[PDB]
Amino acid sequence: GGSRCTHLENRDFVTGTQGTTRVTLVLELGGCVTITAEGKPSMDVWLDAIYQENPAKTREYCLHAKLSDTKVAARCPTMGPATLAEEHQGGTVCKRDQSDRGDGNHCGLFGKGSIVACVKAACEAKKKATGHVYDANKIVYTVKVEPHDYVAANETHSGRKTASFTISSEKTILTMGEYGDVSLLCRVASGVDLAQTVILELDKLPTAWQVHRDWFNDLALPWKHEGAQNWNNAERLVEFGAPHAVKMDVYNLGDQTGVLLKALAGVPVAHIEGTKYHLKSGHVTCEVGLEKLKMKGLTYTMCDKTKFTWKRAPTDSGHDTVVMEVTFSGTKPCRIPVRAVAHGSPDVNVAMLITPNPTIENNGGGFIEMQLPPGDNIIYVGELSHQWFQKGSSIGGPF
Amino acid sequence: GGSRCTHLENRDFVTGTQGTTRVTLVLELGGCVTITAEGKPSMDVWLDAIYQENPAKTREYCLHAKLSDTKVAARCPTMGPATLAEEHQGGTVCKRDQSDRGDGNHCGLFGKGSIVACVKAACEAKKKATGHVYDANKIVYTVKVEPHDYVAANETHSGRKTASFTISSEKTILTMGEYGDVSLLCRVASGVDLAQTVILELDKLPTAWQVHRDWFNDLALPWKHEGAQNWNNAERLVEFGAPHAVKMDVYNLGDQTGVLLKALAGVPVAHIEGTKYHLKSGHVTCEVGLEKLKMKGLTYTMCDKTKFTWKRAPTDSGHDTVVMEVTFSGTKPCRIPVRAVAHGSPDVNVAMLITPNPTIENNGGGFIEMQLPPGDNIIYVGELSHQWFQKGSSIGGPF
Amino acid sequence: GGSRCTHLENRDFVTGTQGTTRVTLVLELGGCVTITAEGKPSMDVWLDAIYQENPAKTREYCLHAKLSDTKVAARCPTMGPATLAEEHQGGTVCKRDQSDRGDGNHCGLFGKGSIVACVKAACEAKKKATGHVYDANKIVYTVKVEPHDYVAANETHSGRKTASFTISSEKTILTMGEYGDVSLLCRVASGVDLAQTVILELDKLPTAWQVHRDWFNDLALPWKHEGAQNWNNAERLVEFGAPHAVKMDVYNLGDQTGVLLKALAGVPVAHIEGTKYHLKSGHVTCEVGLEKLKMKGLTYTMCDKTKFTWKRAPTDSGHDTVVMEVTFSGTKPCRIPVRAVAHGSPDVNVAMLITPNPTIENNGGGFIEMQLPPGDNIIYVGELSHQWFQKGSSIGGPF
Amino acid sequence: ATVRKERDGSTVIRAEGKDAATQVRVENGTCVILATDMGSWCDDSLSYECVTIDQGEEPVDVDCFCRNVDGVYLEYGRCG
Amino acid sequence: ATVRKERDGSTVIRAEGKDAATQVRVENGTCVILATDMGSWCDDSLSYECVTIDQGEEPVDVDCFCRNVDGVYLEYGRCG
Amino acid sequence: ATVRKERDGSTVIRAEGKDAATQVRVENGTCVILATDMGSWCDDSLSYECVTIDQGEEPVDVDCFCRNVDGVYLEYGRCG
Repeated sequence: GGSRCTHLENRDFVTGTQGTTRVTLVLELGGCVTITAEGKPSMDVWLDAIYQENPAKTREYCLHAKLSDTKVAARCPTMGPATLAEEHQGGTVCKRDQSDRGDGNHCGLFGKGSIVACVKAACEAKKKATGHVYDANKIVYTVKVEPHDYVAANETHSGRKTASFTISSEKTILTMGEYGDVSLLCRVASGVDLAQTVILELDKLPTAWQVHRDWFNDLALPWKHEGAQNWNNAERLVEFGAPHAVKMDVYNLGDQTGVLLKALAGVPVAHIEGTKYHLKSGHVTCEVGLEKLKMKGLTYTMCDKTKFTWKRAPTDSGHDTVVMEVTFSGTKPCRIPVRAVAHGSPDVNVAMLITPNPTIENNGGGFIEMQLPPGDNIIYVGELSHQWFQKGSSIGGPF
Repeated sequence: GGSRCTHLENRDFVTGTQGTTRVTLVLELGGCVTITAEGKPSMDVWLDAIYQENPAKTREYCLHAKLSDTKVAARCPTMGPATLAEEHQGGTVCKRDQSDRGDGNHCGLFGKGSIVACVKAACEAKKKATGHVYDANKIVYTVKVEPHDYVAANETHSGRKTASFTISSEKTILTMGEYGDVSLLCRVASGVDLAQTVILELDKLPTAWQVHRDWFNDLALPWKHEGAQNWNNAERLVEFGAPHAVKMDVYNLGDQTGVLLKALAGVPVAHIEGTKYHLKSGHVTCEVGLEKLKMKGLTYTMCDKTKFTWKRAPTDSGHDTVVMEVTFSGTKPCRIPVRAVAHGSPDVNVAMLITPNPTIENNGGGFIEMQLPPGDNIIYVGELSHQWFQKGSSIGGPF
Repeated sequence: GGSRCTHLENRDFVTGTQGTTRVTLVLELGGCVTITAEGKPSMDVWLDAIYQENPAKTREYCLHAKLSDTKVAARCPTMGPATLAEEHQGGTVCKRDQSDRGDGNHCGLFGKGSIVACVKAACEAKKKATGHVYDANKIVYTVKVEPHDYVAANETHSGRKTASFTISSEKTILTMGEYGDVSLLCRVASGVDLAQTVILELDKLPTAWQVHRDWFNDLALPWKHEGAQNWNNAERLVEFGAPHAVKMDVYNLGDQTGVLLKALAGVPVAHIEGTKYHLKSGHVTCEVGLEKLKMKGLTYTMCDKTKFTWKRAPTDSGHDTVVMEVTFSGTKPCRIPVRAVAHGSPDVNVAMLITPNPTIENNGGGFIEMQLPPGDNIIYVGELSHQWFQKGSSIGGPF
Repeated sequence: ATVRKERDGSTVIRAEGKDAATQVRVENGTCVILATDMGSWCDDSLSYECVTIDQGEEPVDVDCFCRNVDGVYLEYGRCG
Repeated sequence: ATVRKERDGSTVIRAEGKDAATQVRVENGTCVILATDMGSWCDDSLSYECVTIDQGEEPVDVDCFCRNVDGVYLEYGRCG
Repeated sequence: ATVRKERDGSTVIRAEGKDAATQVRVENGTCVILATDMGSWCDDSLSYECVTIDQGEEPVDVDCFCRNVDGVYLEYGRCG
């Protein structure tokens, strides 16, 4: 088996005079809570997924330019200026210079003549760095509730109830079988600052990343929008040669996918399940309204501080948070005594836990996710300790 | 008459041992809730308006350039470079080229001479595409409470109490007459992702739109800021001609208001009431604190699934949500059984309701507002169904 | 002494049938609340600090360019184009023009020759306008609770408990001595719209400011990123001279720190405590879960409307809010009757209070912080009045 | 067409659409206007040099030329 | 190399890497190709003028020149 | 002013404000400095060519000229 589901505490709910019970739940991504009533079967409530189905395409950058139909026009020093039809056309890069002219290139007077070279600038197939922006109100927070048996893939779980939430959508009523009609009011909260977030995706090893807004907008590469035929700032990959009598060569600066991947090393990888653009960080704080029932609350005792060992040493989660796993040898179940101090002051708690109630359960438990301030810090799990260095906030590598 | 006001359910409130009652309300824009106490008159609580009074001017784009005082300066091939006073002046577009010179234009030596043409670039009257950015903390959420009679325009409603809220301002105490002192704690939530929002307004048919941040910043038009005299990137509407002996003509690229309106087709229209910049989407979740009273709660029964018909078929609201109206022939009042499934899986609810409690009331009711995932979906109102195709997230048309 | 701490009201908490007490607190920055239980000592709960430890460097602007190793290359009118190694090098500004050539500069044919001048463009020491972007989820909201005595600097306060919160981290359990285990669920809310916020900092009188995103990104100055060696758009401070036979001089446009400071006049000053980037505006709304105790609630009576005088007249706080101090001559303690009306309608309350419960306490009290709509408004503190003109939303001065 | 002495040493001719393919007398010499893109006077106006060509010299790539009079310019509005 | 009359009055020569340092007959005259940066025909192609130089005139700073034939251009793909 | 042979074939003269309107001997010839925008040596330095003008040829639009010595350049700091 192995269930992380945390039993409901007495402090989390209040029973009114008129028989109404207001159960307050903190549901992180993957985090489960067991709610039980006197005589009614145990129900597991959890936040299943945080995602946005196919978000808007902001900017698409060209990594490798597709140059075609290059034309060079030139005239004698006494004759008029050299002109091309591509100069007043879209998706073309043109350069105007002066070429040395004489009798060797058939011109009556020795001097400088007008020369212009134009090339149709486009993008090579499967060589685009597309960007995606999240719409805060469009992100779905799937909350699922099932009884505390295994059922096949095609068949559905008996008693399973699905309730999706957003910033705009907050209240829904569920017919939770034995519990009757329950009012679910789930407050949505993202674990990623969506405002300063862009999903950099390459045409189909990682091919999608969660990059910063400021890093993305300042990429020195030709860009365009979803629907546009031509490329803006196409000269970023076009290099013109020296102007000869009637010839002016055009050079491609080459592929920039390798230059991009080097700067994208260490950048948090984006999670795309088909069309669903998932966010691996975030939570949902719900307030369940129950009627005509007595709630069964189980308050936790503190775990033995001396009986703790590291199952998995504190490491980076991959979304600016710290993850750790602990092994407890004492009596189960209990509440994990977890805190942290910044190197210098050992009396002020600096731990900002993502896990609302870290507990050692009868079956499983022991997973702790937390936020720590930058610099050298010491994480304490009772008597058990570990030094962690949190890296400072960054937008990305230089380009 | 016709009131949409939904009666308070037993699940929404809890009565304490010390006599305190905590009533939890979900108030969407236009959405009303009726709160009643034993012996006290019924009170209608609703969110009246979501707006920001005259937000900050970000960027102002020029649609039609006002060209004036064009000057052309030229010198012989042996003489020094041609100079103009406007070259080192603000709000001017200058181009440097080579002109063919000889005896026909009075120059001792046949060759190429220096030529420069300068034009004072400004904007034509009533031809500006001004942008406005919302300050999340400055948006007012007006909450009004009145007794459940008609009063004149100049005269005020007896018993009406107004309470405005923001992200910063959350707690206020109202002297709700018969109910005494009530503590209102309203949590503010926008229905629009303000971070990726710009209000594109034209000088005074729609003249204001709610455009995306990324679409607005990448507009290929000359721009400036509120207070600046000169225009940045003014060459975007200025086209210089071929360089003749002493003449170089300047051409205006014309009006771009028509090009903008074509790209703005289908874009959600902005709502401006004088100086108030309204947001037609959003809600406010309040927690009312009452003392020395017994609350009257009326729990709803489910409506008859077979007795439903479409008053107004599911359509786009105009702010990325789906609106629908239903007609019920059975017994009133009741709670609307509304759900939705994505084409493929008919067991998972994909409906994300904006309306917290859709109900068929004695007088009115039957309005349902909801969020749906992109693609082909089927909306269910009991037995009554309708297929809806939600369009994918977009920033706007190409420019 | 002088304590602003506001005693807990009966409306703010509810005692359940099973003995659980849910205390709801509104904690603004600096704002304190006194929570007391029957037989247990009084505890002062307050929001100590709102900050982010060293946020990400977005863009760094150069105010004074450091020009070095200027090289000029020129060739005769019949000879090939003039080339320099610095043209295809990073962090260099190059200009190509035509120079008058003849026998006086040793050239066989009279005409126009190719000339190119290159300069290594960098930034002068301590002359950078660095920008910082806040990560909404990384901002720490320090909540402290101590008993209602003075202790030394090195020694710690007996009974003091620290609990830090973010958008991601919301639930923590505190062992509040006599009160036992208390569940703290603090909802984080910023007083600044972080999405449209950039911290403009100069190299070490104010040296740090809270500027708007749109104002910062449109600064006409050479820019680069944290880690980059070269400067983008370096030509913004480089002015090339007239092209002579073999010489082309380069001019520096000078220091722009004085031009920046003039535009930064009136802009809200940023608060940096070493590495902590503080936000002087914001609040935290908590829901304390208590067990096995009886809560002592003290409900306030309204202050005498006629007995009010201004201690400090309404003025700008320095973070888009209005601050005021009042003196009360009547009986203490009581709740301040404070409201506001916009010039025209004297029946609609336009006051949006930052202070959740303004009260005249036995010792101190009388501080009122509020948000007001733009235009002429009249603030009322009972019978006592004052006219205030709130300025419209702005991004900053012109550059 | 109006002939006037500006703030500079230059002599400025302010002409309109009616002055196209006409001759105007400037000081001790004569000036010929051949500009076809002319119109009524307004803010949107183009100003350039009227080349002082020598004895019997034919004009090449120019729409304004003068004889016996030096330092002469032409200005016209394009609102017609 | 293929000789053809385009939509314009110009005569276009489509050459490849094999046509480097070779001579092609165009109408009543002859054209010489000296371009070294040649290759197989594709979308990425460069097109320029083949200067019609007079009797006994030596070519200066050009890789394509023609005799007795006017208005002649050269095009080649760079996919080799 | 200091005369030196660089990494290239060019002969470089490093002069200051005192070297304005003075003559320096370079190899078998002589070099004349007329630059007025000179100063003390620093990072902010301008470098250009000193044109080798023929027998009795007068200098036109140049502040540095040399006689009997070819491939000669001048460099000076602008920190004065």
